[PDB]
Amino acid sequence: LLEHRLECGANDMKVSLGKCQLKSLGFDKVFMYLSDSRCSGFNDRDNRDWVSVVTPARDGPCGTVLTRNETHATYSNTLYLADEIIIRDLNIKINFACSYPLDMKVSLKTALQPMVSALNIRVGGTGMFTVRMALFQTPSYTQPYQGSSVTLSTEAFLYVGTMLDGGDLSRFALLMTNCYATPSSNATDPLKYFIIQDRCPHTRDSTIQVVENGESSQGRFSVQMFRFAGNYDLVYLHCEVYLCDTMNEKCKPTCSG
Amino acid sequence: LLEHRLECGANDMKVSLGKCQLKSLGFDKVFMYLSDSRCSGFNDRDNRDWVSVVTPARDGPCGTVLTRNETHATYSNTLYLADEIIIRDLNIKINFACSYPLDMKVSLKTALQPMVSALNIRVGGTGMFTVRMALFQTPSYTQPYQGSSVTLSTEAFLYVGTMLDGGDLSRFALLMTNCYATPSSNATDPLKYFIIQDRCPHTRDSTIQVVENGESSQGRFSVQMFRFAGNYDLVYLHCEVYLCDTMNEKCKPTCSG
Amino acid sequence: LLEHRLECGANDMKVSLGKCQLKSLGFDKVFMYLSDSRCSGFNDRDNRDWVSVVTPARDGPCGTVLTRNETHATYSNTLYLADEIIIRDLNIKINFACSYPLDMKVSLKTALQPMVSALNIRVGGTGMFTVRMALFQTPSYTQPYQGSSVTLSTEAFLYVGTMLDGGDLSRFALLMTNCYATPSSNATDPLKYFIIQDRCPHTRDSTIQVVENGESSQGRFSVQMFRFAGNYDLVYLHCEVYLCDTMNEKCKPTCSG
Amino acid sequence: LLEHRLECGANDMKVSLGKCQLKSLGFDKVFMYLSDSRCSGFNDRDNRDWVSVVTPARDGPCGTVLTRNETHATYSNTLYLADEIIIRDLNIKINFACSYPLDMKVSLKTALQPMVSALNIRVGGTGMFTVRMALFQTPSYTQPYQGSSVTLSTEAFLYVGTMLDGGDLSRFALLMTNCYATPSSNATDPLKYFIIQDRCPHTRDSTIQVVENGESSQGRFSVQMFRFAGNYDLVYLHCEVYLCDTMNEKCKPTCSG
Ligand SMILES: *[C@@H]1O[C@H](CO)[C@@H](O[C@@H]2O[C@H](CO)[C@@H](O[C@@H]3O[C@H](CO[C@H]4O[C@H](CO[C@H]5O[C@H](CO)[C@@H](O)[C@H](O)[C@@H]5O)[C@@H](O)[C@H](O)[C@@H]4O)[C@@H](O)[C@H](O[C@H]4O[C@H](CO[C@H]5O[C@H](CO)[C@@H](O)[C@H](O)[C@@H]5O)[C@@H](O)[C@H](O)[C@@H]4O)[C@@H]3O)[C@H](O)[C@H]2NC(C)=O)[C@H](O)[C@H]1NC(C)=O
Ligand SMILES: *[C@@H]1O[C@H](CO)[C@@H](O[C@@H]2O[C@H](CO)[C@@H](O[C@@H]3O[C@H](CO[C@H]4O[C@H](CO[C@H]5O[C@H](CO)[C@@H](O)[C@H](O)[C@@H]5O)[C@@H](O)[C@H](O)[C@@H]4O)[C@@H](O)[C@H](O[C@H]4O[C@H](CO[C@H]5O[C@H](CO)[C@@H](O)[C@H](O)[C@@H]5O)[C@@H](O)[C@H](O)[C@@H]4O)[C@@H]3O)[C@H](O)[C@H]2NC(C)=O)[C@H](O)[C@H]1NC(C)=O
Ligand SMILES: *[C@@H]1O[C@H](CO)[C@@H](O[C@@H]2O[C@H](CO)[C@@H](O[C@@H]3O[C@H](CO[C@H]4O[C@H](CO[C@H]5O[C@H](CO)[C@@H](O)[C@H](O)[C@@H]5O)[C@@H](O)[C@H](O)[C@@H]4O)[C@@H](O)[C@H](O[C@H]4O[C@H](CO[C@H]5O[C@H](CO)[C@@H](O)[C@H](O)[C@@H]5O)[C@@H](O)[C@H](O)[C@@H]4O)[C@@H]3O)[C@H](O)[C@H]2NC(C)=O)[C@H](O)[C@H]1NC(C)=O
Ligand SMILES: *[C@@H]1O[C@H](CO)[C@@H](O[C@@H]2O[C@H](CO)[C@@H](O[C@@H]3O[C@H](CO[C@H]4O[C@H](CO[C@H]5O[C@H](CO)[C@@H](O)[C@H](O)[C@@H]5O)[C@@H](O)[C@H](O)[C@@H]4O)[C@@H](O)[C@H](O[C@H]4O[C@H](CO[C@H]5O[C@H](CO)[C@@H](O)[C@H](O)[C@@H]5O)[C@@H](O)[C@H](O)[C@@H]4O)[C@@H]3O)[C@H](O)[C@H]2NC(C)=O)[C@H](O)[C@H]1NC(C)=O
Ligand SMILES: *[C@@H]1O[C@H](CO)[C@@H](O[C@@H]2O[C@H](CO)[C@@H](O)[C@H](O)[C@H]2NC(C)=O)[C@H](O)[C@H]1NC(C)=O
Ligand SMILES: *[C@@H]1O[C@H](CO)[C@@H](O[C@@H]2O[C@H](CO)[C@@H](O)[C@H](O)[C@H]2NC(C)=O)[C@H](O)[C@H]1NC(C)=O
Ligand SMILES: *[C@@H]1O[C@H](CO)[C@@H](O[C@@H]2O[C@H](CO)[C@@H](O)[C@H](O)[C@H]2NC(C)=O)[C@H](O)[C@H]1NC(C)=O
Ligand SMILES: *[C@@H]1O[C@H](CO)[C@@H](O[C@@H]2O[C@H](CO)[C@@H](O)[C@H](O)[C@H]2NC(C)=O)[C@H](O)[C@H]1NC(C)=O
Repeated sequence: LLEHRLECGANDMKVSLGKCQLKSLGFDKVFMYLSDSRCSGFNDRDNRDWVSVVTPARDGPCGTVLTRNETHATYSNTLYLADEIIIRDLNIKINFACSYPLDMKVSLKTALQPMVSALNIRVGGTGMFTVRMALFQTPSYTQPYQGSSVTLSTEAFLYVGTMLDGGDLSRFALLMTNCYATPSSNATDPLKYFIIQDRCPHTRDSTIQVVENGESSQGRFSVQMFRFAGNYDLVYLHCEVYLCDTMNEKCKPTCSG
Repeated sequence: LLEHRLECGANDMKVSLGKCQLKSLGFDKVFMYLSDSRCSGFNDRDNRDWVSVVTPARDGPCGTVLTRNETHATYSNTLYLADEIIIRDLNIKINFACSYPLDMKVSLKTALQPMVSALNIRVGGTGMFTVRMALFQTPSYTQPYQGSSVTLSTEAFLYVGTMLDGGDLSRFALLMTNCYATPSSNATDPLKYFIIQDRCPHTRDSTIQVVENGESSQGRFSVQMFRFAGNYDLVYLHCEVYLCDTMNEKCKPTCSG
Repeated sequence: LLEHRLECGANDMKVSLGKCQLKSLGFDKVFMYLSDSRCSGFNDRDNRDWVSVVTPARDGPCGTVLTRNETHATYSNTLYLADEIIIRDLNIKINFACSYPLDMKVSLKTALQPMVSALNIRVGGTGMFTVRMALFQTPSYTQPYQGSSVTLSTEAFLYVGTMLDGGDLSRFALLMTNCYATPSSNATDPLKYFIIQDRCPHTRDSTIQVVENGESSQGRFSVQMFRFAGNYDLVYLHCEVYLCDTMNEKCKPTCSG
Repeated sequence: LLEHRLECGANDMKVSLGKCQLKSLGFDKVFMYLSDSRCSGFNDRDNRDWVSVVTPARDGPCGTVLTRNETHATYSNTLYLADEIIIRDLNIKINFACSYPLDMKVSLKTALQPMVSALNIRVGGTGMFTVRMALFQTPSYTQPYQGSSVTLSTEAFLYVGTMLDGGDLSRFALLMTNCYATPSSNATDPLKYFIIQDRCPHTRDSTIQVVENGESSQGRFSVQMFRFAGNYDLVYLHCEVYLCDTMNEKCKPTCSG
């Protein structure tokens, strides 16, 4: 028939009923007692007109009894409800209880910042990233060629490329900047024929075609095979590469005039 | 206080300290952390007992930072050194870094051998090497005589020689094999008096003496002058020479009996 | 397809091709190498625009090889022909060689003129040329008569002549200048009858006729026989002759008035 | 130093030296040349071992030169003397020449004997030789007596003789054979007194004496004068004479008993 506002703070229990009792149960005048009848109710106004009692959550200050469990401390008492000093039709009692946990967690809000003497040691060094080169037997760059020598007719079409195996593959593209054939295993020699001379292919010779350079970890290009004029019989391939920053630079070169 | 083993490969950085920390710093138990504290150290055994961490040379996989220059990519992180979960006397930190060049050079190891159609043209011919002869005015073979005729008494002593001027002087010695006087400018005539007849001088006549033949580019010999008996008045000198292989033959002849 | 100019001197070999290669083989630009590729060609102009190389005829200065025979020293090398640093359709090579004889003949050009003391001996003497005379039995002067005496009637016709047997027959004609009969074997005697008196016959007597005198080696004439008047019985014939220069004189006399 | 044998025939000149050159000039071996050096010497043996050359007496067959004069044809050449093919101490030359006359005399040796018709005329006659007689006035027969008559006393002594004047005085002596006195001029008369009767005087008469008869051209005798007895007065003398062959006869008579 009635609403029930129960609040429990750390120090005291409060219990109240509203102005619903102005009509409900016919309570023209309202009495409210706890088990110690010296503790009577009053009329609060902070939120609404409320009829209420207040009892400390202690053993016995208004007769309240404390039940003790492993998980909680429980306090209990009873409101007695009446419209008169004496009653004759219905003994109305509101039995109420509330509990508190005994297990809780806490923390300091101040952060502590320590300071300490310190020793600073430095060391340092260097290393390199593996790059390799390969010649292919097949159009689609697919197939390995291991042999320490390959013989070809001059009508044959080499396919070739370079690969970045080492690491940091998202940051560095493999960019060829210079690539050339020599008649010697020493890569420094006075006679060079150029396929890629300055970040661009030597497209003046129509038999050179480039597939991919600077966009990935594996560069690809192709050219018809040839023989050095003069008293020569072997062809060696040498090139120069550069690890190109994929974040702070355009790595794909423009080859034009 | 401590040694430092730093290795950098193409994929990962490794950093280690040895069992020197078994006594040094009192590290009964050893902790080792990088800037991402989820990456902790371990105990390696491939060479010695080493305490070490391993981090890929990438952006951030254990908090490692990459600094970028024009000449190098540099990676850096820090070891934290401790004997306990918590510390109180010295914050020990090892700051380390290593770098990699961005400019590198590469090569193919396979040699390429081309084949090609060929055209073969031959030509050929012949030539000769200049040899000359001279008469001298003086003992030491020194002096020229240009004149188109020389008059001498019969008490006079001619000095004469031949010279190889043409070329290939290290391979061919000038060897006289035959030399004779005629009463005529035609060198073929029926009357001959011999100075050198068959690779040797006609030493039967005591007035002939040879200096050098077959050892050099200039041969030398001498003989008292004479007149052809009969109705004759002029003397002409003619000889035959041979270019002698200094490598595959003894060129100095032996004149004996 | 091409001409070939090969010259070999005593010191160096020269080899060249002309401007035929301006169109031939499409050689827009011309490369020319020997087996040592450091020796390259050049553009000569002394006769025409020629493309050429020059190599000393030695062992190895541009890789040239020397083959040695008994008769010759032979040098050989190869031109490599190309229109580009590198080639792809035809390896064009010109193989060339030239040789030199090892056996040669030489001479001094100065003539030598000796002088010598001399001894001069003279001797000298004299001699004579045989001439003979004959009487003939027959008209055509043909027949010999040996007999130490011949008897004739006075109606008989002697035929007579003289002959030059001795020598120098082209230079000397036999010329009779005087001829006469005596009554004695002494040829000097006071009585003479003349047939030929002074380079001419005594034609006043009609019985004398001359055939040939001064034109040949055998003179001929005839006269009817006769007897000396008086106490005489024998006839002897005597004559005088002269050897006439056939080169510096007319030998045929003119007999007239 | 050397002898020189020079002979010249009608056809050829010969010139030689002997074995004196075996020691002289040291000519161990002997060379001998003329001006045409193709004509060399040889070793003759017909008389001795001689070294010699032979050249026809013509223009140029071994280079010999002919000089022509009015009196002679002269030929000249030179020997060259040597002990070797070539010489050095003395050029030895023998200059020689010989000549032939151009004027010569010749004869036929056959004698010619003519025969001829002949005419024979004879004539003939006779003559006489003058003899005379004389009377003398004086003892020595000396004096003439011309007178046509002489008177004498009878004591007188006539002297008388005869003379042969005519001729042939060497062949004929005048021989008186008969002589007598007559008393008459007719010499035939019957009375004769004889002085010489028969080749002898009538010496019985002591007054007759004969001087010379038959030995010469003049006979002589004498007798005392006398007169014929009887009638007579004149005395005449007559005699008979005979021409006596002085070659085939004794002409002096012997008068005896
Ligand atoms: C130690 O001691 C402590 C302190 O006593 C014990 O902790 C307490 O345990 C109690 C028992 O579980 C909790 O009580 C409540 O029990 C109700 C069940 O019984 C009542 O309801 C039945 C109705 O359900 C029945 O339906 C039919 C019949 O109708 C049956 O056939 C059927 O079988 C059902 O049982 C009645 O029949 C019965 O007679 C009882 O009257 C639960 O319903 C109740 O659940 C409530 O949970 C919360 C409580 O409010 C809090 O949360 C809300 C969240 O929105 C918040 O708004 C509030 O302000 C509160 O903070 C609400 O959702 C409802 O009110 C539910 O009804 C309870 O379970 C005590 O709550 C509990 N005390 C606590 C936790 O502080 C502890 O168990 C002991 N330890 C031991 C024994 O080891
Ligand atoms: C782009 O970015 C790249 C990457 O960072 C740059 O390349 C780096 O340049 C750095 C600067 O030159 C190099 O660092 C090292 O610098 C040292 C100098 O400073 C330190 O040392 C001083 C001591 O010397 C001083 O003495 C007194 C005081 O004591 C002073 O008064 C005096 O003036 C001196 O300065 C300290 O004072 C100072 O505070 C610093 O601590 C150099 O000594 C050092 O040289 C070392 O060189 C090699 C390195 O090891 C390699 O080679 C050996 C060969 O045997 C091999 O064994 C190893 O394994 C390595 O391969 C060793 O011989 C010694 O360790 C030397 O000490 C350096 O020069 C970086 O090394 C360099 N990084 C490279 C090259 O990868 C680049 O310059 C930038 N590009 C620009 C700016 O254009
Ligand atoms: C020691 O070593 C010396 C140096 O090598 C030797 O001397 C050399 O001997 C060589 C061999 O004889 C000479 O070579 C030349 O050989 C040619 C023959 O073979 C080539 O030709 C054949 C064609 O003839 C064939 O026809 C058919 C097929 O087509 C066959 O069925 C047939 O049987 C024929 O063989 C090819 O088949 C063959 O494969 C070869 O290619 C000769 O023809 C050549 O003669 C040339 O002679 C002169 C050379 O030029 C000089 O003279 C001219 C004169 O006008 C002048 O103008 C030049 O400037 C030169 O001065 C030319 O008239 C032509 O060019 C001829 O073709 C040769 O005979 C070498 O020449 C020779 N080297 C000399 C001499 O310096 C020597 O023999 C060795 N001693 C030994 C072994 O004892
Ligand atoms: C036409 O051409 C013909 C042919 O040439 C001419 O005939 C020739 O004339 C020549 C000149 O007369 C004759 O030559 C001989 O000349 C000698 C003289 O000169 C040489 O001798 C001198 C020595 O005498 C000198 O002494 C001192 C110095 O020492 C002086 O001071 C002095 O004044 C003297 O000159 C040298 O000085 C001089 O340099 C010359 O060397 C004559 O001596 C020589 O007489 C020789 O006569 C005969 C020759 O031999 C023949 O006869 C002998 C008889 O027994 C016989 O045995 C031989 O077999 C020969 O048949 C010998 O008795 C001696 O040998 C004498 O020395 C000559 O007179 C040529 O003989 C002569 N040729 C003939 C004749 O065939 C002709 O004259 C021309 N017609 C003209 C010009 O009209
Ligand atoms: C590569 O080849 C060269 C010769 O072609 C070798 O020699 C070097 O050549 C360069 C110029 O081409 C010179 O600057 C050096 O001084 C030379 N070095 C020597 C040691 O001579 C060179 O050594 C070769 N490289 C190798 C074999 O790795
Ligand atoms: C050299 O002289 C000779 C004559 O002495 C010249 O004639 C040749 O002689 C040889 C034998 O000596 C013969 O086999 C040849 O047939 C001759 N040739 C002629 C053309 O007659 C020879 O010509 C001279 N050489 C020269 C002038 O160079
Ligand atoms: C030739 O006959 C004459 C006589 O008729 C010989 O005598 C010579 O005669 C010439 C004159 O006729 C004189 O000048 C000489 O003096 C004479 N010589 C002598 C020696 O008397 C002459 O000898 C005869 N010739 C001969 C025989 O050969
Ligand atoms: C000489 O005298 C006589 C006479 O005495 C002459 O007469 C001759 O005499 C001889 C005899 O005596 C006779 O035989 C002759 O016959 C006589 N001749 C004549 C002619 O009578 C004689 O004639 C006288 N002579 C003279 C004169 O001369």
